[PDB]
Amino acid sequence: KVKLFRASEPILSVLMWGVNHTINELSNVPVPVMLMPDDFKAYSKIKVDNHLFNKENLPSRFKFKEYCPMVFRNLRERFGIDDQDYQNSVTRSAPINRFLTTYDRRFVIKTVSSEDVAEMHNILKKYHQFIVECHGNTLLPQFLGMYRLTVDGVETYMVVTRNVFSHRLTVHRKYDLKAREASDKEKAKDLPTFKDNDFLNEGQKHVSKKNFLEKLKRDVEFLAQLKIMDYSLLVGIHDVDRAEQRFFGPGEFDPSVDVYAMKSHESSPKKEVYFMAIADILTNPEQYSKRFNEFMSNILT
Amino acid sequence: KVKLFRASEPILSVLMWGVNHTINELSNVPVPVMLMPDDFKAYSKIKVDNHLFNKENLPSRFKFKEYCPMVFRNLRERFGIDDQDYQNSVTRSAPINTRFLTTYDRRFVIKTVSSEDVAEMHNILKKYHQFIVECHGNTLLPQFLGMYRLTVDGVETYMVVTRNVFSHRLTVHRKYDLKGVAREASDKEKAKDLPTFKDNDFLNEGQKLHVGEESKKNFLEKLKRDVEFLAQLKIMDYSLLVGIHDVDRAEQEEMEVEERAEDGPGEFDPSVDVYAMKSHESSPKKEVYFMAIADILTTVNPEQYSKRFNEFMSNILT
Ligand SMILES: Nc1ncnc2c1ncn2[C@@H]1O[C@H](COP(=O)(O)O)[C@@H](O)[C@H]1O
Ligand SMILES: Nc1ncnc2c1ncn2[C@@H]1O[C@H](COP(=O)(O)O)[C@@H](O)[C@H]1O
Ligand SMILES: Nc1ncnc2c1ncn2[C@@H]1O[C@H](COP(=O)(O)O)[C@@H](O)[C@H]1O
Ligand SMILES: Nc1ncnc2c1ncn2[C@@H]1O[C@H](COP(=O)(O)O)[C@@H](O)[C@H]1O
Repeated sequence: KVKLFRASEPILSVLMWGVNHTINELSNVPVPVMLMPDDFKAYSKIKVDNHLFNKENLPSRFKFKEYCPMVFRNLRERFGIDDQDYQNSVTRSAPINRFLTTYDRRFVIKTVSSEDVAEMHNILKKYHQFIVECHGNTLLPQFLGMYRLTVDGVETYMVVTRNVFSHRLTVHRKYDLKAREASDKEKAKDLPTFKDNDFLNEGQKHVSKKNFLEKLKRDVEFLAQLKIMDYSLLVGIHDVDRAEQRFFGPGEFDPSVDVYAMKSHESSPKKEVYFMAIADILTNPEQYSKRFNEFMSNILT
Repeated sequence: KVKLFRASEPILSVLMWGVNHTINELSNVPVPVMLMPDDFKAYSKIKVDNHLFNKENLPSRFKFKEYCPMVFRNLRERFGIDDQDYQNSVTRSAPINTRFLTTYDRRFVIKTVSSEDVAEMHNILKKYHQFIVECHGNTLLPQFLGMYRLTVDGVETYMVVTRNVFSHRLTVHRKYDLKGVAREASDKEKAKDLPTFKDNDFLNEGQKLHVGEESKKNFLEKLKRDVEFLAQLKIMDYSLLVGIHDVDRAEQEEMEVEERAEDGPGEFDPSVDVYAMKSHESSPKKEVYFMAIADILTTVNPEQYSKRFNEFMSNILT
């Protein structure tokens, strides 16, 4: 129960130290009756300078900045994520291999750019109000936190989302969906990221579609009102039988944790679990929406 | 469980914030087999800028420095203080009293000190530690628990935290400060409810502390080690702080206190009230005393001061 912050790179240690520090600080901050406009222009900044102290895993000097901590904490709640669990997932052991997941595979940690953080600030109020209005049920990425790490004078920005894939069920094939297809090198990768054409070709498909579609619609409409585009539908495929070849039954999962998961219908060829959510809304659009919205509807049932 | 760090002076809020913050970080830092020489030049430093966030009680901007945290954690241990207890006394509720504070539960004293004071702590720290080791924590000396530097509105403030020389429960009805010439309470001092009396008062009122022979010896043996140690460090002009608790007077005071509301006695855990001594079963009055050396930090010398200081107290007791 002693949290060393041991990690491969020091920046990951700082991240671990950071999430720990801020989540603890928040536990002393009252949950407010509503977010306020300043909450969206707020930050926490902490600077550490430790001389001859506690430098076994942490750098002696580093900065850690959390953007809009009241907003992201509310988002956490609206996504049904407990702060202490969020903290544990980041903090209990180093994140694993810019794109990481927490060791328990529940949360993804993505390095991003100055402008991305700008774009997020740009959409945050609306994104929030929408998560409110849609009562949390949505295929959009779920933003759990956003941070700036300063290590060795270098700034690094990170965004934490909920993993689209199960944290336990092994994924057997990945499709990026918006003309485009998979490259040789990639087609020669342990887990290849296929694209639209490799899908219609593979005749790949089997369900929920009614509620997935009415959900996905509202989303893309939202992304249009924000004049965003060029984003994909990440689709995951877990082949139950394959995985099979004191128990953890095949195709078994906690829908409250693997939030994007749907089991295959009865009349489905091979028993599968699907993972689907919208990814990368951060960086004709009004048409991208209607186009995207239908290319997807043709991959269900 | 929510701690708001509510306190009159933002400085106090920050003190609470800092003791809290540092104690938790220490909890994630393994306990070493021994202290290393660097631990005595070590420090932590944290600077906070909280923009439009979390400002009910804390300033948006402040700095907290803890000197030699490894050494002070270990000192706490040697003194039988648990870090959670310590943390809780500082943070559960604001310190009471700026220059001279007690934690809300009266376990710990927090005093503002000068930069010189802080420098003198470093000078003497390696030796003071060693001494605390070889006397097993058994000492009339001030028991140092933490040293800190707070920055609020660009203004730096140094603080040293000690264990209270007095009981955290038992009332003091009379205190003294003793050195060993021409010392006594001013006419202004006496005007206070709890006047701080001095050497010629203690003598001119013919006071004696009746602790009995077994205690008197155990006490003078401590004093002897402590004051010599203080000699070798060339340290001078420290006082013996003397508090007196009148058991019967207190029991009546308690009674009166309940009667107001409506409309054991002389007992102390020697592991908490560490300087306290029961009066001999043959004293004229039922009393508890508290005696400790105070002001180690800041015409003869140290060797003489130790000898003199020593022989005075020796007489104070029976
Ligand atoms: N395992 C994952 N869980 C959640 N999101 C992911 C995952 N892998 C990739 N993404 C998102 O998908 C985008 C990249 O997908 P791709 O480059 O098509 O593999 C990035 O914005 C990621 O945030
Ligand atoms: N490691 C140290 N050793 C000796 N003196 C120190 C040390 N650190 C600080 N001091 C003294 O403490 C006072 C205030 O220190 P600070 O404000 O931390 O720089 C100054 O008189 C310093 O010289
Ligand atoms: N209860 C106490 N515990 C520890 N030190 C004290 C206590 N009361 C006073 N002092 C210190 O003893 C010296 C004389 O304090 P005073 O009672 O104001 O004369 C000063 O160094 C005070 O900071
Ligand atoms: N048992 C007692 N011992 C000593 N003084 C008392 C006692 N009871 C009352 N007194 C004092 O007599 C006065 C009247 O007390 P009270 O009975 O509370 O009005 C007060 O000064 C009390 O302090």
